Amino acid sequence: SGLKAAQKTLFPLRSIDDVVRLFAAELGREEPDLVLLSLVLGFVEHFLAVNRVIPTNVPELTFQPSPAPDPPGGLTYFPVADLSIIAALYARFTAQIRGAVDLSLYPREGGVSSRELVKKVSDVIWNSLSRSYFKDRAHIQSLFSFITGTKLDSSGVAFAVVGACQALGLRDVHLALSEDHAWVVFGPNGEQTAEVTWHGKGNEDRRGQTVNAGVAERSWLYLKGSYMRCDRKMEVAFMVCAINPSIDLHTDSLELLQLQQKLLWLLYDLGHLERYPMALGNLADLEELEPTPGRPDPLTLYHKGIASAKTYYRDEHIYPYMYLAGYHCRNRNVREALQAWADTATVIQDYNYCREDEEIYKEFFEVANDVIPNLLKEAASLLEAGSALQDPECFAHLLRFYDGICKWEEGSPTPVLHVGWATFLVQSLGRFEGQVRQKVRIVSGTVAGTARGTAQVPAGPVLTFQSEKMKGMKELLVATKINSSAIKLQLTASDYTLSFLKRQRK
Repeated sequence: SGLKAAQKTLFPLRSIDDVVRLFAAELGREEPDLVLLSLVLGFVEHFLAVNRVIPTNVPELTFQPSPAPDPPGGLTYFPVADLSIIAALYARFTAQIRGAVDLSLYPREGGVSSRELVKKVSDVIWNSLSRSYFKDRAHIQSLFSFITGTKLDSSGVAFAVVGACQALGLRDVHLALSEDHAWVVFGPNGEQTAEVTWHGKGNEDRRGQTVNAGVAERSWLYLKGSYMRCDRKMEVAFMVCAINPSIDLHTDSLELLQLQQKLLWLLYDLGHLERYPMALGNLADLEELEPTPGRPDPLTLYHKGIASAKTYYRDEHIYPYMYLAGYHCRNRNVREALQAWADTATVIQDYNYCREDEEIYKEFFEVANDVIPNLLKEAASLLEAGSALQDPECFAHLLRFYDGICKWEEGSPTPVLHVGWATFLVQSLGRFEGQVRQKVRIVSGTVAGTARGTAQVPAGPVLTFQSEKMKGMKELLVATKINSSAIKLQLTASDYTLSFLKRQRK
């Protein structure tokens, strides 16, 4: 088809504000052009982060200078996204897709695409790209990468399928997002799902399949069915969060940061981040790096993220709580950090650890074994050298945190806790004096619910464990003497109920 005239006249883009304008315009439509926006984002990220050296051998390429930030001062050069280049890339991508699929062969009765169609488009992309199989590569998430070097990362593939479908007028094909995976949803009620990309290694054979098995097995990868079903607006939010300001391991592009930041505020003001917890979290991190005059504080944004997850996703997301806890950790608010992690543990306790949940495992491991120990160790110095370590609450949160992780392990095909965890649990316990640890009351319930007629409640922060392991050692944890050996042992390792339920009834 080509670019509409209203689209061609937004170019050239000479600044961060110009890019923001392109997005505003596109966000103003019923069907914002995902291909055009991704190409632009990839193009700009390429010269700002991937290869910053101004090519003097290339004339068509121009660079718009503007004042750098002060006090540093100087000049910063922005890569001018020329219409001739962007339109070329846009035509190339559109050509590949349109020529590859014959919409004549596909009868879409109603505004609904068939699974065969989606798999066809999926296949077109899959056979076009080339993976960086042996090497982790950054900046290959955009369609700019796809159409230029052919490279595409995991989630980049999923996005490309949706962009491709839109380029064919498949208005019902949307991106599905978990916290570490992406697929496609389509059809009536947008209730059909198709895997289009890979996760981990040796799992390419999953493409084409439905997502049910993943949802059913309760892996974190599929969020127990509470994953994100995007619309066009959220898909724009996705590609914006997908911007990677990293130039190297320890260096970031200021403009990519500012661009991402301004773009997320645009999306916020329009109400498109309402159902996007990680995006809210992303914005908070940026507001923490470079606060913007007049905008809500990070703490407020993180809480919006958790609110979104609770409202729209049955409070089944982990990261929103992880983000908050990270903030409190970075500012030495121990009680707050501990509480947020406790909350995080509470959400994960109802999942089942699978080999493809490695990403969220790493995070928990790092919290229990690195971040918490250091925080507790730090607090110990503030004590003896003249407090969290003297508050039964914080010790309860700690216990609740481990309880959830233990609960997570139950019913999981793969063991979670090992020697590496036990060592630090023991060390973390000790950091609390028996006097404090004993003020916490561990106990099971005796009576369910409360009566009324007024309200009658049947009978130190009382605590109740959900996991087998944590209550199996309720006594040890509270003793004045930490039985290091015992704890480390426990921390690692029938229609009865039905027929019983009858006996209570008959």
